[PDB]
Amino acid sequence: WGGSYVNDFIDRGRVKKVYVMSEAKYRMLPDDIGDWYVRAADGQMVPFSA
Amino acid sequence: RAFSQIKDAMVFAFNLPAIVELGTATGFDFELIDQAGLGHEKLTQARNQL
Repeated sequence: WGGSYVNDFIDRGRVKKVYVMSEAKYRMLPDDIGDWYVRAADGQMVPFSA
Repeated sequence: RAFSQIKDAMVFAFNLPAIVELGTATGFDFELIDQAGLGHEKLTQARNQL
């Protein structure tokens, strides 16, 4: 939901940026914040609404 | 000369110019630009052409 720039790839000999972020369609209304879950230490995937 | 007649080792000798830090020989200094894409190699082919 807020992008993040990992680090720097290289395009055609011109160092340029690299960002990880959600595809638009999975960040447009509050109800989407229900798609993301998050590996806990027990491997069990848990979701924010929790 | 005396340094010619030396194994695989170009050994020159030469007298520095009047104003060490300043514009040398009447010669020229040219720089060929990659002005786009073309990698190292393209430019090497590029250079060796001219």
